[PDB]
This record gives sequence, C-alpha cells and structure tokens, in this order.
Amino acid sequence: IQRTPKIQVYSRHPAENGKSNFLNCYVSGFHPSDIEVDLLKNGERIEKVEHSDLSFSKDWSFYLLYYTEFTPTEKDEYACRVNHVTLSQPKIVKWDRDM
Amino acid sequence: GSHSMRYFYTAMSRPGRGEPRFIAVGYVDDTQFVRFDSDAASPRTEPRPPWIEQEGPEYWDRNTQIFKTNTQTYRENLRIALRYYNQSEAGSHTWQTMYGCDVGPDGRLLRGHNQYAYDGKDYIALNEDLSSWTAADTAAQITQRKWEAAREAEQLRAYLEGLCVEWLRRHLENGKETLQRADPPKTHVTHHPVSDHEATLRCWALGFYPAEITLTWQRDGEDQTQDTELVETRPAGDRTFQKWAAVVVPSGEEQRYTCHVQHEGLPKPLTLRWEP
Amino acid sequence: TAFTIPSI
Repeated sequence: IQRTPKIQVYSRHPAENGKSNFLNCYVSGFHPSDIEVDLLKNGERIEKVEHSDLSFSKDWSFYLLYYTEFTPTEKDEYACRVNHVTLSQPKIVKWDRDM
Repeated sequence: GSHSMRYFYTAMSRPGRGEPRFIAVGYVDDTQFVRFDSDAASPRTEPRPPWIEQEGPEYWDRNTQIFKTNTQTYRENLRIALRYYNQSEAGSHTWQTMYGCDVGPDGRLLRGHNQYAYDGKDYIALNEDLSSWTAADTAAQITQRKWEAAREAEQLRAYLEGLCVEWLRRHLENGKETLQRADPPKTHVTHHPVSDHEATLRCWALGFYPAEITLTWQRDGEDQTQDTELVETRPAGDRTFQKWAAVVVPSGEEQRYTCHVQHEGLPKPLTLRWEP
Repeated sequence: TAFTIPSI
C-alpha cells in the first residue's frame, strides 16, 4: 500500500576540506513512486541538482539518486530535505562526514 | 561469473494531469544502458552507457517503436485493472513489470524472468519452466486464462531463449572493459568513541562493482548478526557502490572483533581489524 | 532487444 522512504546523505569520495567532491542523497524503499527531494547548504537549497532515472528493487519499492558537485569546507553545513505522501511533514537529514 | 540483461517498466496514472506516464529502463547486471520516458519532449530510446552508442539507426528505431506501443499497452492495463478491482477512474495507480534473461559463465541461457505487480503487490508471474503462470488473486486468474488461451507464454520464451540472450551476449562483448570486470572493494576499519566504556567500530568497503557484497562482524569468531548495524548498499555515482557495518564494543575488547568481507573481486575472503 | 508485452 504505502511505504515511507529511507534516506542516505554522503559523498562520492572521503571528505577533504578544500578539495572538491560530490554530494549524494539516496532515497530507497518507498512506494508509490511520486516523491520530492532537495539538497541544502546552510538551510538554503542548491539550484543545479541532477538525479537518476526511475527504477525499483525486487520488493518493488522505488529508488533514486540525487547528486551535486561541491567543495566540503570546515564550517559549511549540508543536508537533504525529503517529502513523501507517507510524511506528515518534510524530513531533513544532516550530512555526516563519517557516515 | 554469470551475467543478466534485465528490463524495468513503471506506469503511473494521474487523474486530470494527463495520460498515464510510462518509463522504461534497461540493464545488464548492475549497469544501466537505456532509458525511455513518455514524459520527455520528443520521446525516444536514449543511451545511458558508452558502449551501447555504437549501435546503428535500426536498433534505436525498432526499440523506440516497441516502447511507444508498450506505452499504449500499459494504459489499457490501468484502465482494465479498474474493472478487475472495482476501482474508480478518480484514483492513481502504479503498474510495475520486470522481465529478463540470466546467462551462465559460458554463454547459454541460465534462466528467464517475468513478474507483474499492481500498486506494489505481486499480480501474476511466469514460472521458471517458461510455460505456466502463478496468479496471486482472482483478478490475476482472469489475466492468466487469457494468456493461456493465446499461448502468450510461448511467445515470451521464444524471446527469452532467442533474442534476449543473443543480445545480452552482444552487449557484453562491446562492453568487455567494464561489464566483465570486477572492482574489489577498498576496505578498512574505523574507531569512534562514545562512552568511557563503549566505542564504535565501523567496517567500510568502498568503490566496488558489482554491488553484491557481504560485510560481517565477529566477536571471538562468533557472529554478531543481531548486534550489527548494516546500511543499505548505496551507489557511489562513478558506477561503484559503498556499504558499511558497525558494532558497539566495550573499551578494551576492541581487538576481540574481526570484520569479514566477500566480493567476487577478492580471490579469497578478507579479514580486517582495527589498526590503532 | 526488448519485448512487446501483451495487455493485462
């Protein structure tokens, strides 16, 4: 019937303040397919963000990959903002250099 | 070792917001190589991997055509599905289908596939014998006798055993360099304090393909299944994947723990520990 | 290449 999505925020390569990289937010295990995702930088959302084509696992739940280039710095804060039909309100997840 | 070509279709109905949308994507193991979206300005089958690009006009044509029909096919399905379940024309319903052919480390057909699911629930599915069907509810059985009556099962097979495999083999040759190459994970264990008595040990595995992997933790040789915290395998973005396990240990005993890793890129399984 | 699936 309905399944709320799981959320993962990380980077393509290990965090290196100063060097550039890629920011990832991976939604998975949700059904129906309809869903909205945002990548944030200190509360404000990035403009150019790309994503993967729609597909699913063998339990039929959908999955997508949202990515954006960025240069991780000492103080800069980043998170993911996801909203589904299974959500009374939008859910925000902070990125952790160690997860 | 062995490979597989696979297809995924997804159709959503949107009352008032236009005809139902259809998106089709094709893979070969964990790599994507095609895409089709009835919601694109000027829809056509588009490449998603470098190697597929070498195919000629015909290929792209014939496929786009098949995909346009399939768009009309699934739209009648959303419609039909309403009468099978006594549902109204006002709601939105998703249709999901999967079908492909696994080949063996030698070339011949290992096994075929085809399942269907309405709103996430399993509807009907052709059995591994490629000749009969398994229905999940009375509705599905209506679908079954149609397919049995039209010898639809046979059609599917002739494909799965012919065209499907003949191509998986071709697709694989033009993509040797990557499709047939395993990239064993780069592993290492990390330490994260928590309490003057406890501590976290996180075992990583990064940049690996294919995505099928296995990370386990052990305390004195015994498994810590119910105490380990595993994260879903997530895509890196460069085509590889990532994964990590974690277990919370008492301050001191950290050396009584050993991570274990298996992936086809590894000759023999691995065994890591914390290197302070 | 790709199959022409039959209606439900």
